[PDB]
Amino acid sequence: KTSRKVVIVGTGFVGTSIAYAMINQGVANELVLIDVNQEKAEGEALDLLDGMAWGEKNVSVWSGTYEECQDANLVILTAGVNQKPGQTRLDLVKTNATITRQIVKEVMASGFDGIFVVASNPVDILTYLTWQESGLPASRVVGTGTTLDTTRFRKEIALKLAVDPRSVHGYILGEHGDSEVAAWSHTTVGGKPIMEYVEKDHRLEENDLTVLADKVKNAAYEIIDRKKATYYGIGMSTTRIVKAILNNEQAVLPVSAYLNGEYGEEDIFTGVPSIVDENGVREIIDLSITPQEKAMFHQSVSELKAVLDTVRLE
Amino acid sequence: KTSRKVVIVGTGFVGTSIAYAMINQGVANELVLIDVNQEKAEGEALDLLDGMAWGEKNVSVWSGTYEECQDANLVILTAGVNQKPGQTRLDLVKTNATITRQIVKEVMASGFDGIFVVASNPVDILTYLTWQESGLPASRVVGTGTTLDTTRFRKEIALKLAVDPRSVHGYILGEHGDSEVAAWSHTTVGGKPIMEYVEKDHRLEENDLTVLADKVKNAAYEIIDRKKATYYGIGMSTTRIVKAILNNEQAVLPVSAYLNGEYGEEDIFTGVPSIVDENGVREIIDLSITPQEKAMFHQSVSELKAVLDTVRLE
Amino acid sequence: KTSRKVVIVGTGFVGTSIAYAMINQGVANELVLIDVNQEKAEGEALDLLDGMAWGEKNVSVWSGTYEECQDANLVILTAGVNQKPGQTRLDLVKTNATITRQIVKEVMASGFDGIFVVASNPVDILTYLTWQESGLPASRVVGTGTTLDTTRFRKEIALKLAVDPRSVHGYILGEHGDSEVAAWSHTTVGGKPIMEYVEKDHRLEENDLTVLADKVKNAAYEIIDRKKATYYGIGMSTTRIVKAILNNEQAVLPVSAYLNGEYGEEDIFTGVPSIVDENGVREIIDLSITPQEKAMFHQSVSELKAVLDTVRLEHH
Amino acid sequence: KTSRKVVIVGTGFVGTSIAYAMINQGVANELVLIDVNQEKAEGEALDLLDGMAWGEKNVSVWSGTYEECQDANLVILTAGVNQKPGQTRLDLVKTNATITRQIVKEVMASGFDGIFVVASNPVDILTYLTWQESGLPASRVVGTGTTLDTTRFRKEIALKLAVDPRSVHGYILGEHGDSEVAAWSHTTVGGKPIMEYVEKDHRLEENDLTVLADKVKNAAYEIIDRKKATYYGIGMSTTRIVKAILNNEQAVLPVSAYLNGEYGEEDIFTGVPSIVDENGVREIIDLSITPQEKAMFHQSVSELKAVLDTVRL
Ligand SMILES: NC(=O)c1ccc[n+]([C@@H]2O[C@H](COP(=O)([O-])OP(=O)(O)OC[C@H]3O[C@@H](n4cnc5c(N)ncnc54)[C@H](O)[C@@H]3O)[C@@H](O)[C@H]2O)c1
Ligand SMILES: NC(=O)c1ccc[n+]([C@@H]2O[C@H](COP(=O)([O-])OP(=O)(O)OC[C@H]3O[C@@H](n4cnc5c(N)ncnc54)[C@H](O)[C@@H]3O)[C@@H](O)[C@H]2O)c1
Ligand SMILES: NC(=O)c1ccc[n+]([C@@H]2O[C@H](COP(=O)([O-])OP(=O)(O)OC[C@H]3O[C@@H](n4cnc5c(N)ncnc54)[C@H](O)[C@@H]3O)[C@@H](O)[C@H]2O)c1
Ligand SMILES: NC(=O)c1ccc[n+]([C@@H]2O[C@H](COP(=O)([O-])OP(=O)(O)OC[C@H]3O[C@@H](n4cnc5c(N)ncnc54)[C@H](O)[C@@H]3O)[C@@H](O)[C@H]2O)c1
Ligand SMILES: O=P(O)(O)OC[C@H]1O[C@](O)(COP(=O)(O)O)[C@@H](O)[C@@H]1O
Ligand SMILES: O=P(O)(O)OC[C@H]1O[C@](O)(COP(=O)(O)O)[C@@H](O)[C@@H]1O
Repeated sequence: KTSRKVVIVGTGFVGTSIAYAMINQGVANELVLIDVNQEKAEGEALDLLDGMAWGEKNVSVWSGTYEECQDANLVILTAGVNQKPGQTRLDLVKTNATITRQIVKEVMASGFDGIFVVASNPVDILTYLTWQESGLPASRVVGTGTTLDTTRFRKEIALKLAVDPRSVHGYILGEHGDSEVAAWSHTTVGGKPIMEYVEKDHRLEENDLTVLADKVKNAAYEIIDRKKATYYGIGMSTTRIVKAILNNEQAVLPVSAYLNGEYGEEDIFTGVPSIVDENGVREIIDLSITPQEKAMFHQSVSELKAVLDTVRLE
Repeated sequence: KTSRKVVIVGTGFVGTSIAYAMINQGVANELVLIDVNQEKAEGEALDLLDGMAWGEKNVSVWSGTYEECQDANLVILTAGVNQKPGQTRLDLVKTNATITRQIVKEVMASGFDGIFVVASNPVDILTYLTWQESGLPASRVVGTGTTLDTTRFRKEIALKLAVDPRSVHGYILGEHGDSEVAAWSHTTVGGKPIMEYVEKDHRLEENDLTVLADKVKNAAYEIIDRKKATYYGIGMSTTRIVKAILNNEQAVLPVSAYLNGEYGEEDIFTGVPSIVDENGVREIIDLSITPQEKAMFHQSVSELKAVLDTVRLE
Repeated sequence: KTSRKVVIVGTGFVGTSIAYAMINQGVANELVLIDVNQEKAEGEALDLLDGMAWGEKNVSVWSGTYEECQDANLVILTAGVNQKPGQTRLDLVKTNATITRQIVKEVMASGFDGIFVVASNPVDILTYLTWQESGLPASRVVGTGTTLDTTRFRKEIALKLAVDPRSVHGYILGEHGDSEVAAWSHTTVGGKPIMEYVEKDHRLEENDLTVLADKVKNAAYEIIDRKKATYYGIGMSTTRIVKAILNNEQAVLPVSAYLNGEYGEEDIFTGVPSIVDENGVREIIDLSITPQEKAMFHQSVSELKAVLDTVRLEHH
Repeated sequence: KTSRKVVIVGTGFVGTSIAYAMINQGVANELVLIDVNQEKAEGEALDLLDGMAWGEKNVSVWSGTYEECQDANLVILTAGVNQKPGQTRLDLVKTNATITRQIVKEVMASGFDGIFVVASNPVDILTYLTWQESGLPASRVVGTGTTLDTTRFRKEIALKLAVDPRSVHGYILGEHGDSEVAAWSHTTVGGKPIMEYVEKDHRLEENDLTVLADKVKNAAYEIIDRKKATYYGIGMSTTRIVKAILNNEQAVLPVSAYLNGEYGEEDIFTGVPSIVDENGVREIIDLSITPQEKAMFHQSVSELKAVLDTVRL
């Protein structure tokens, strides 16, 4: 059986946007949608499958139970809940941590033995929990890490220099948030590193690097303020990841990888460039970032760890 | 200037789903988003452009004014209001008509000299008003017609026979509704006419054809019932039309075409197999459908004419 | 493992054209090239893999031994020899029959448990021998049948009507050659039967149908006369077949399928619309063609068996 | 008219491979094939169009005369000859130069007012001649430059590191040959510079970079040694360039761009990372390469000028 089967848990804005991006790109052969709200999951499957005759790939789409994970190649997790009046932000994390653990159990219980792709927030945390609960090797639990932040980073640079975003090569490291690292020292465009555009070409200036960096950090806020939520950007990032896994591409993507000394941190999943293939994450690419960039990464991972301890299971 | 520029007026579920489908399939090089709610339009443009680095094509996306329609290749109309508890189904058509008319006036005033793709409902009626208001040749105003019902029709057959939806060839003719015609006499799979499957192989029973036809007729209700609305099917159908035009494909699509005697009807836009190229609709394929199928088609157009008469400009 | 690996045996115009079509379409993830001419196979793999950085997919391409077939999903056969003076046109069929047969032996020896796609001519004949030698279910030995004739057929109709080839839906049935059947009774465009175009639309006339059917039958001669050989057309047909199998599309293609009564014939592989999936050919779609089209089909199959009996192995 | 028309002059292994790549990748809507041997051009048009029903896109393909260039968006030149017995390499260049100059004149005489993509070797030399003859802005004459050497350069690295070739980001600069520069200083994988792999991770040794550079420098010979000629690699490289122009991508490709100070050279077309859009080459990206690399680059551009001045108009 060469048929590729992907299960998407959670049929909200994110799950359905991922599914649609996958169908239009023709990435998988079978998409199973799972959601506590069975009617919603069915309504989505119906709608997503309607236009297939006009598509470039013949993808099967249907709503189902966890039994379907038994022979799935990979399971994408996006299921979660909203902020409820009467609960703190941490309360919410423990809630999504509980939900993610419940799902991970049902999935494993079906005899699933593929690869996990964690997209629900907070990704780094839930990725770590999925790892513990699943009992699977770290490399087979892939979080979305900083793929969205990285694509936004490239978008901003492309807009500034008027170049194809696919021609920008740089990354956003760490955990998504105020402490994410915009690794300018390791960002290039056509072979020319950003700091060369600055120092030697004088095409950009330090201030620009700061402005661009902030835009990435504030991207979710600007979007959420205008359309209530963000999901298209993440839909494409997740599909990119699934693509690299299913096609054993051995491509580099800044996903959530289990660190074991790289960047000077260990025992946590965070966003860093990594080689992705059919077995998950093969290895991390340890960039020799500047002391300022690394101190910012350390800080980023520190905050990550604080929260992780507040929910982590022994 | 080979860059293909498409403008999408209306940034709701339909317009953004068409945009997303286009981006992921890699159709068009420039997508301009326009909406009376300008903030929503920007939120969508920001979110839609965010993942372009992870895409298979470089598409520029941004929110703008009607002045962008000047050098645009084609404008997709999706704007309009939706049935509210406090109004009539005819009041709705009247409002959407007014909205579409005003929009077409702005577009034309921009200097736009391309092709119109009408996706907002009621499509056939609105397609007609866009034609009347633009002053353009009927072939330059292409409505989605029955592309959605047709891909739904093919889906149902695909599930029934366990074949590829794209390996099914037949159409839903006329106006979408309990009036639409399921052209069974001209539907084949792998060269075999449906009626051949019925009157020789006997794999299908007459009742099955009635059931499948009805599922196509209730598809939207089945979906709206579960997810408040439908948009993924139309996003793919519209993208298919846009792809055929931009690439001068000369392919057959059941879009809203101006009948001029075909099927025994005239002075009306409705869903029928048509050849689509870079100049819009070149011609209509006039299927020698059974007297029963034609009776239904006539009833579908009569209903269409009735409502239209209460809105026609002149 | 989700990595799709395909082996192409024989790196001539056809085999390399298929490889190039696959790379540019991004059909498989691993592409192994095998040829008796060791050096040629490597040279090809080198040139083919060279441009992968500018490709839309990351395909691994390399030349190897039949060992690679152990874990391959599909093995495409395109190996054979040309006409040798003093040799009969039938002697050649026997020669290629023993060549593909020997190859199938090597492949099965490696542990291969995938699907075969036979492209070397005569396709229906070699498909049969691969089935016999391989000892695999008929459904897992897929010959290109009339996919090439069918695509040419659609091209001619598309040219004549100024329509997208992908918008033409008809088939060429039987064995490629002087007896192939232009199944005009079951050919449509926009849902309209060609006969409706003729009889009711007066868009086409019976004479056109004859001229077009001959253009299909004489296509190879026409091209060979200008560029010595044909390979792009078949390259694209084989890739389509490959695409449908790996993706379990359940698509209809006129591949070489084992008949068991369909069309009134049995016990031979021949070109007919069939449902293709990840397990090869699932079932045949038996078209109720006219008696004239069926008489010609029967004729086509009869000549197929005549030659088949002069090379067929004793048992499967 | 949104239909994109491409004319390919020369229907040999290169021209036909490019057309096949474009068809399968679904680039362009009309492919016109022109060749002095009008029967061969017809035979290829027939064989190429034959499998369209099975394609991902609907591409029209036909053989024609230069009149087809009038409303063409892009014209690709692959026409040329190969060596013979006692024919100097300068003889080959001189004739392919006369052939290319004739062709361009025919194309321009047709009313053509689009972009030229020069894939016939010596590309840099012929690109310059095409530029001189046409009278079109230097930016509307795009040669394949080092796109092929660059994709080979990425392949070797990819093989060496076991990563996706599309994840490697480095370039070969100058003119193809023993003069070509393997700019290691500005090559990265996953954002990590090659020299970081050497100097810090130690995963790569100085020597390693030499072998690779040479595997790339000798790539052609190695292929011509086993299959008589090369075309699949150039077929894809050219399709990439064509796709970047037609879709106004603003992508960076090491095409043949008119230097005008960059890298310290001027009045010459050579391979350097440039930004490509619907108007051709918009600008060159002047990498700050190491003195060695720039010396090697200078060497390369110097040899090019020598030979150019012989057939230069
Ligand atoms: N990483 C990023 O860049 C990024 C960007 C945007 C959103 N997100 C995350 O995406 C997540 C999904 O929310 P959304 O935006 O898709 O809208 P959403 O909140 O409606 O999606 C949640 C869905 O999960 C389902 N669900 C909840 N609990 C369940 C359970 N126990 N089992 C099965 N299904 C259950 C709900 O019914 C709901 O449909 C959010 O938590 C958000 O933080 C991440
Ligand atoms: N043809 C089909 O098969 C099909 C299927 C489903 C829906 N539709 C139609 O497509 C249309 C899309 O709307 P929707 O479904 O996304 O609901 P929606 O509320 O999500 O989108 C409606 C958008 O139209 C915009 N709009 C309203 N008036 C406007 C004006 N005067 N100028 C500019 N923009 C304006 C609104 O701001 C809103 O964002 C609807 O009218 C719907 O009935 C068609
Ligand atoms: N079914 C169709 O529609 C269709 C159309 C065109 C061509 N074809 C067939 O495709 C086949 C391709 O042959 P070609 O055109 O590439 O000629 P070719 O000489 O270019 O390729 C033949 C290759 O087979 C290899 N070979 C021969 N014997 C071998 C063996 N025992 N093991 C491994 N390799 C060996 C040779 O080294 C040679 O490179 C032809 O036989 C032709 O009849 C089929
Ligand atoms: N850039 C690269 O990667 C690369 C690779 C190999 C060869 N080349 C060089 O570029 C050219 C590529 O052609 P090829 O390798 O396919 O060899 P080829 O013989 O297969 O193709 C050459 C074609 O040019 C045509 N031609 C010759 N003179 C012409 C004229 N006056 N008008 C129109 N057409 C004409 C011939 O008919 C022939 O079909 C060769 O001259 C070769 O030296 C470049
Ligand atoms: O810009 P280059 O170096 O020529 O390589 C282009 C490649 O860059 C990419 O954007 C990937 O770059 P990254 O490895 O940084 O993610 C691909 O989409 C594309 O194939
Ligand atoms: O022309 P239709 O009926 O709209 O369907 C178009 C389909 O026809 C195809 O060309 C397949 O035709 P066939 O089933 O006859 O082989 C597909 O490429 C495409 O999805």
